[PDB]
Parts: sequence; structure tokens; C-alpha cells
Amino acid sequence: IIIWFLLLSVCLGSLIYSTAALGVLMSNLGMPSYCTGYREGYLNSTNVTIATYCTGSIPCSVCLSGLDSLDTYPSLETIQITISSFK
Amino acid sequence: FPNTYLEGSVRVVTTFDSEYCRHGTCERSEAGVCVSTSGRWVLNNDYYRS
Amino acid sequence: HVMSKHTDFSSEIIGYKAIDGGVTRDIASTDTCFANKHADFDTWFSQRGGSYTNDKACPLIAAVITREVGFVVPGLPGTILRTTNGDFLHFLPRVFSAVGNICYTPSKLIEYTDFATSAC
Repeated sequence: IIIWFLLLSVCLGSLIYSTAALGVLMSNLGMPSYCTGYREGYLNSTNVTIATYCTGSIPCSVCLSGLDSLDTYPSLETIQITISSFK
Repeated sequence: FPNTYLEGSVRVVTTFDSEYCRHGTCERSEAGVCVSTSGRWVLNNDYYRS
Repeated sequence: HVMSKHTDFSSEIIGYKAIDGGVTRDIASTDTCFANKHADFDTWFSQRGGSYTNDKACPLIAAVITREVGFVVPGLPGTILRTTNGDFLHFLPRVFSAVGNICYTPSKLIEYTDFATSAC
């Protein structure tokens, strides 16, 4: 029962990896391919973050792997800190 | 942020018995009035009073 | 992804500033690591005798520019521009020449030298 679902998840992950490999081959040799649309739309878009552009979709994020994004900077964060109370 | 009545080189502020927070830093202060000769951040506590 | 260097808008830049913890701050020669996207910053820092190592876990470098470049994103200082190669850039536009790093009060805008000891 559970084994069938695990195998389905493995096959879906393998298909996603195949699409990622196709995208890598595209970035290396061109290329008119599966991942052209997402990257072409994202390059001209004003969305500095991938979360708002891809809306959390897995294939869109997979096609966009390898490009610079605002989310890559950890120094822009600011952890809220409570100062010392008293003596 | 607390209410203020003068801004610039010299500042005057008023506080209540509640904690105030700014960007990345929250602090606790008591009600009162403070006067500063410089435009630095001011709150009513022993640390700033020293 | 590996950061790259670009030289666009080099003639419009007066100086450079550092962004640490989401707040812009001045640069000192004792700092040892930065995240950089510009090549002229190497000449800017070498003339002062400084050396550094590039890493993503270090304060970013932003250039003070006299030309309105990029667009404003809420929550981020200055302006953000994306290169033709996909890399992003940061700049500090200004209206008047006497500008360092400016922070926002709820009513007015006041310059500061240190965020920890200012009305920011």
C-alpha cells in the first residue's frame, strides 16, 4: 500500500530531475526547450523574489534554479532583539 | 514609538508604563519625561539615565 | 549560483556604502569580508590598502549614484536593479549632494552615523 505511494513519489521526483537536466542542457546549449518560458518571463518581470513569481509551484522553481535572486542574501534579515531589562 | 514634542539637535519625549519597540530592538521603559542634548535614542530607564 | 562583477553605470558613482543587518552603515578598513557585485570597488578598496574575501554571509556593497536607477521595493533600502544577465544590483539615489545614509522617522527624514545611537 504505502510502497506504491513511495514508488509514485520516486517516479515523480525522477521526472522532475529529468526536467532539471533538460534545463541544464538548455542553459549549456541554447536552447528552445521546456524551461524557456519561466525564465524568459522571470527575467523581464519586476518580481525580485521567486516565491511571488512561481507561487510555490515545483516545476517553476526547478526551471529557475541557478539564477540570482533577492532571497539569496541572508544579511538583509534583521532578527528582533529584546534589550536587557534591569539591574 | 513614544510621543515627542521637539525633534532635532535637542529632543523631548514622553513615555508610558509599557515597552516600546523599534527596528530590530524592543525595549522596556517607565512612564515619565526625558530631555536629551543630542538626537540619540532616549528611553526612561536606569541605563539611559546613567 | 556564483556572483559576478559588472561595471555598468560606473561614471555615475561617487562612492560605496555597506549594508549590514538590513541597515546601511559606513565602511571601515578593518572589515574583512563583503558580498560584492562591482569591479571598481576593488580599486576603491585597494587605494585605501584594504583586502577582503568574497562570501554571501557578509555585508553587501552598494554604490552611491547621482542618477535615478532601478525601482523601489518595500522593506529594502535604496533601489534595486537587475542586470541583463539576471544578477541584481543595489544603489543609493540622492536628491542633494550632502547625503550620507538616511533613515526614516515616522514624521521626517534625518541622517545618522550609527543606527544603534540615532533616532532612526
